[PDB]
Amino acid sequence: CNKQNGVKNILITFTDCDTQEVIGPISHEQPDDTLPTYKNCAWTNTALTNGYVQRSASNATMTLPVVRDLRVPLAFYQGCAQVDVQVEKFDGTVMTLTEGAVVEPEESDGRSVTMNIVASEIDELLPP
Amino acid sequence: CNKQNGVKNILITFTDCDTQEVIGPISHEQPDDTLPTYKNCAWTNTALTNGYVQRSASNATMTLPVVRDLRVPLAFYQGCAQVDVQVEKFDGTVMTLTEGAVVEPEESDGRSVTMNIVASEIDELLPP
Amino acid sequence: MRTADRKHRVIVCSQQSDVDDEGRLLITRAGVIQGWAAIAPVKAIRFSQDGVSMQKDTMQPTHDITMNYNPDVNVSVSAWVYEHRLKSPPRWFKVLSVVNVDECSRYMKIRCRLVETSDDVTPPV
Amino acid sequence: MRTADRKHRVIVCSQQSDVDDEGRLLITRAGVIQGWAAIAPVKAIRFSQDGVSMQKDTMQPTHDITMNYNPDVNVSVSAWVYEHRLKSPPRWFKVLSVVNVDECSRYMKIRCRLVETSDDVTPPV
Amino acid sequence: LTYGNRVTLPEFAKYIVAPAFHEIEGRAIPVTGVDDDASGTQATKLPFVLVGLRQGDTSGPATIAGNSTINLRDDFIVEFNMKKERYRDRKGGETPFFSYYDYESIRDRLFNSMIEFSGEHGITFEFVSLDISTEGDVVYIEFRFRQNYEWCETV
Amino acid sequence: LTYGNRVTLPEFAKYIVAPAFHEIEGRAIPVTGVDDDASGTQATKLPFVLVGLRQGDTSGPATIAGNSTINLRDDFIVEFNMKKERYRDRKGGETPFFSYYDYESIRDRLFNSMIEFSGEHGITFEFVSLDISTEGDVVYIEFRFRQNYEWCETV
Amino acid sequence: LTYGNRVTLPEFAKYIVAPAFHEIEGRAIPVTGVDDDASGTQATKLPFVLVGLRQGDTSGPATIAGNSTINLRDDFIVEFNMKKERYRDRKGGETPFFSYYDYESIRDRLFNSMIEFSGEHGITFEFVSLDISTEGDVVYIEFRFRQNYEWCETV
Amino acid sequence: LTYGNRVTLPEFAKYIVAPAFHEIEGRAIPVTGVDDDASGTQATKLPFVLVGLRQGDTSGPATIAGNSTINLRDDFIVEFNMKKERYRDRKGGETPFFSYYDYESIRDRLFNSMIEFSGEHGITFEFVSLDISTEGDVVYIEFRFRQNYEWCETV
Amino acid sequence: LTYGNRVTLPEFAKYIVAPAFHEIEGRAIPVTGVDDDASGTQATKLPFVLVGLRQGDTSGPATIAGNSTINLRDDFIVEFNMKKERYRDRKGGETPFFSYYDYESIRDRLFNSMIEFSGEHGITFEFVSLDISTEGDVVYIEFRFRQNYEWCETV
Amino acid sequence: LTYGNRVTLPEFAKYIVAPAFHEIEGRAIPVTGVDDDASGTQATKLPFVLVGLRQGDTSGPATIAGNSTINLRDDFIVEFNMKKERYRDRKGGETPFFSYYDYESIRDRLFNSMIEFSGEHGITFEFVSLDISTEGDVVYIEFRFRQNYEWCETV
Repeated sequence: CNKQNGVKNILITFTDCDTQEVIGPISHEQPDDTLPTYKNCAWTNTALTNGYVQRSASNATMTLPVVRDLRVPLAFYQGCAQVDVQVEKFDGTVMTLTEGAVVEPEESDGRSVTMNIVASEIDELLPP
Repeated sequence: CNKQNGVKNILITFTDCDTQEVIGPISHEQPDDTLPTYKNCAWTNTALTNGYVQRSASNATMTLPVVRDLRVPLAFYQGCAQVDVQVEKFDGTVMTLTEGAVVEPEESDGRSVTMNIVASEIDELLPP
Repeated sequence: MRTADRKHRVIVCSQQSDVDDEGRLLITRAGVIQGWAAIAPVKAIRFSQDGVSMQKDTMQPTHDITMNYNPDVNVSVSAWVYEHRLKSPPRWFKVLSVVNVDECSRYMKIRCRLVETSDDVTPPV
Repeated sequence: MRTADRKHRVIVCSQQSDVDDEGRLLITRAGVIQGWAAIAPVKAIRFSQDGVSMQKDTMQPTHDITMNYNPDVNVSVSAWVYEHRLKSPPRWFKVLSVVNVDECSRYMKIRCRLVETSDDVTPPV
Repeated sequence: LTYGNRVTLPEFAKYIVAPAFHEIEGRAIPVTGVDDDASGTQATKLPFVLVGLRQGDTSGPATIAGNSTINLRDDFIVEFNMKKERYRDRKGGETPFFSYYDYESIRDRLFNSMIEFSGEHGITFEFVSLDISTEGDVVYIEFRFRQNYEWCETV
Repeated sequence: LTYGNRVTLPEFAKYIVAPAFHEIEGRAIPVTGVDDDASGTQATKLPFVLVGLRQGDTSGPATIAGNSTINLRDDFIVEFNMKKERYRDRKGGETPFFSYYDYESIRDRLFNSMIEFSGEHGITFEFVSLDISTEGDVVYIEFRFRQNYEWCETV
Repeated sequence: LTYGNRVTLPEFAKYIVAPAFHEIEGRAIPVTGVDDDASGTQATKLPFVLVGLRQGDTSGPATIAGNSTINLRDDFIVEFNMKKERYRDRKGGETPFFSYYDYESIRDRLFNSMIEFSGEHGITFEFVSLDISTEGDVVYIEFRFRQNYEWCETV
Repeated sequence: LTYGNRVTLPEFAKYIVAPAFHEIEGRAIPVTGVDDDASGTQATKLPFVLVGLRQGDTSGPATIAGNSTINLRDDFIVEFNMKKERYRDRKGGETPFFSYYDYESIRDRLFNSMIEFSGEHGITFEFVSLDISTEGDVVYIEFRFRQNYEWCETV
Repeated sequence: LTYGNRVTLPEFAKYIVAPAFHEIEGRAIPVTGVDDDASGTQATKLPFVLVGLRQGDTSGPATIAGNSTINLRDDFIVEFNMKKERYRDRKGGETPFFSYYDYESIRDRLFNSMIEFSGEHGITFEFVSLDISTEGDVVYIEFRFRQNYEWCETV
Repeated sequence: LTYGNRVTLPEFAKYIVAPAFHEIEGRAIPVTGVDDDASGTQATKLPFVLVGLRQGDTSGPATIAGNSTINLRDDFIVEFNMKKERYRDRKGGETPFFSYYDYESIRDRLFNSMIEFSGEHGITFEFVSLDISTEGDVVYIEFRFRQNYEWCETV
């Protein structure tokens, strides 16, 4: 039936990498119409010659725009706190991520951040 | 005459290179008006001086945007299993690509992925 | 107007509406007044066999109804006029406005719009 | 009006339409009522050799046809009027509306439009 | 309900507006066009709501080729017909018919019902414009919603 | 059929609309314009689906030079005329003429017949807009389609 | 006050316009539309100010999905009704009714009241346009404001 | 012919339309404006084709400085005045005046003549729009062409 | 003068048009709208200038937040009403009322006065459009100026 | 000539239009507006060409600050009034008033005279559009030119 694309739920857990204090899981709100983007298994490829390929190791990546929660410090979004994120779309898919790390922080304004979380592996559910 | 350009059928076959399992998906659907793109000559050329050229070996590449089928995992689209794709235009042209490999996976949101496939050679059918 | 001009038998109706449980709505039209009236046309009519008048604006009156004034009745925005004849199918008029003729309170002039005229309309209860 | 003014012999026709098997459509006009009527012009006419009128709006009536009221007939959106003369080419009218004169149910006034008048029209069946 | 990734105007009226405001006695009327007939749609008892399709449209690609992700857009408007009720003091005063009318409570409870329905079935609408206008003693509040979906074909 | 990369309005009316609804008896009358006559195109049996060209235009390169891939675009519309039928209850109740009319069944199977035609010959059209409007006992369901092709000259 | 991140038309008229000019005796009348009635809204004593919503719209993302940061924009206008007073200069001299009227003092202190309110609660408005027009002995000073906010739903 | 990189409307009529359709007895009339006089241009017998300048315009740079590649663009429209001929089936039926009229054969033979003329002299036109409309028993088919050229000066 | 980074219409008139053309005897009138009353502003003697605010608007950011560099833009129009004077050349000849009128000298002197005022005070205006129109024997020359400034608040 | 970097209307009519067509006896009349009067500007015996300013506007930077390269753009149009002459061919034959009129000879030599003037003084104008229209026995040929320049102030 292909239910209309879009995000429904976003769960995020912060755990400080110094005191090991945990906050969450907290819900979160999309800031605009765009959606989170994904790349799942950790093996990128590169074009060799004559149809061949070199299969090397890489990372599961994730980019997510979100509105800052006014009770969590901004540093926990800028990459000073390990993050575990969970998203859920309308069509039933769920994407979970464990022991994420905000890499390449981008300059933000304090109410809408787009974080580039990197992890070892992302798991799916695939609408039954 | 030259019947109106456009794609008609897109068949994809996944085979996982770890468990050797095969998947014969029920053909995919174009997400927009942009068409799958092709390049058959497996030899690139380089401009020397005074009309000459260095003919070296290279690959056959193919760019294919498709809507993800909600039963096959998304990882299988991001360069994680060997793909066997077959396209059919409206004017009769059919191009097949066997045992290809997805190189340079780009971020996707979960409903429309753009595959950069590399293969040894693509065959064309040249409608009668 | 001479009282011999009133040569039509009409039933002034007020409509009530209630939602059908399956998902529709139903309009009940009950009579409140029945007497003699005189009608006059002020516009032609497009019939579209099966009777339903094909007027486009649905707000320009087509017939003017003259009847006896009555100070306690208040002809609403939701009043109908069911006029029945002898050897012609009945007609459903929907009121569009009223006129107190010369403010003498002797006759009401009801600007009405022919709804339809066929032998399979629902008479008022 | 004067019954000696009804000096036109017309045949009121209904339009039956169906598509030919080849892919096109075909319209037949069957005569239903035949009587005497009175016509008059209310607008000028553009002939256009081959006779067919050149009215642009195709919704402003050009002739009014008055004939005897008939309570059992319903002059629909799909009625025609075929008028035959002695030494003048026949005419085809398409009705646009009727109005019951003064609602006395004695005469129907046909607001109609002249379609064509040429010696090679298809008479009714 | 049919069209698992969509809703029809009757379902919208009986599932989002009827479980909404109760002073309407369930008078949620779907029509063809909200302004097709103003002489008939002004007869129902004072507190009634109208729901009608304004125009059917697309949302980008709409080519019908058996597989092109046929995207559609139905633009409809919901109009509230409410009675304005003047206030009277005890010293021979009154409020004029052109006084302000609290529409925000209407928009709030309407949007809350839409949020609850979306959370239940996963179907969302887009709000476009809000227009308010009075006439006599009746105030017209016209919401303009817009809904995107993909047209599923049947083999 | 002529124009192997196109379909004429007669071919559209008899191969896409005719194998559609059987309550129209193949009354897809091909007309020049949809509003060329409102007194003539209102006498046929109420269905009488109409098909007519609105305006022909280009889709980019349109120069006439013998070899420039002359692109053309024909914008036509299909107007459904459906007889509305009120629902009567045996208690003195009725449904007014401004009740909602279900156009969804119409668009669905019209698209389905169009899908089957595209599959059998490889010819696709573009959906643009859908408008509905009533008058008396008639409902006008107006689709606006747009078809792209290239004009192949003849030697 | 309700709607901690917004101000309703009654609050605007009584907290921003009322502590403004004392020549109106607090006659800041909130109306539905500024042109809903020209025969009723011209009876109040000459120095009176109207405030009414023109049209409500969005400011980008407006989907209703429970969590999408639903953004809204209400475009309201405030119309000053000031009595023009001619200057008499005894020699048989006078100033006509089309003489220039000093609207600057009006705009200045109205903006000042808006500034003080914004500093007190953190709520800011957008100025869009200012038009003036006279009629007989009355000058209409018309401001058009626009306010952005986010509609916070209630659990 | 004059203007080696261009054509004038008389040459267009007598070289592209006259060697074209022969049922017009060479009646290709150049006028000032196609709608300047409708009482005079409706007197010519059945098969008359009209050609007239709609508007003279530019196509980019048009400064007149002796050497600036002065570019020009003339918009003209060619209108076919053809008589519709109804079909009779001897059973007592007829085809209405609003039936479809095969214009595609006219466009085909018109464009083929244009291609042949371009291939002969190297002068090409641009197709813009196509409009068809009937009145009485005559159908009006209006092609809107557009021609680019550079204005040659004389010392 | 008030508003050190701005000018009001009375100051504009009495400092740029009165020190300008002397044949007007200082008849530069500030009006609410130049087209609000044509029966009253057509009574003053031959050589008179009117200056009136067309519309107040913004020039980018206009939010009222106490510190946002509130930008403003006033669109006003300055209209000369001058008498055309025909020329007589004794032979029994005359010049028609529709002959050309030298507006360039008026424009030059207005711009020179504006340049002088700018060089004196550090305030500049923007020229937008110029329109000329005659009626009877009076020629209307309407310059449309535009001025940008920043609105200073008062604590 | 005044305005060394410009050409006023009088100079345009007498130096560009006058050395043009000799069938005009120098009757190049400079008017304020081309439509200021249709009853007075149609009394001239013989063919006659009008020259009038349509509107003056800017071409980018237009602030008045003493040194900003104040750019100006004057849009004027030139209206040809040419008497049509029907061709008589004794057989009882004639050419109707809607026959094509050869404007090409007009535009060519007008552009030529403008070219020679540009070469003589270094002043260039822009061509915008050409429209033709007839009425009775007169054909109106309207060119619309546009001239850029910089307004040099005087010390």
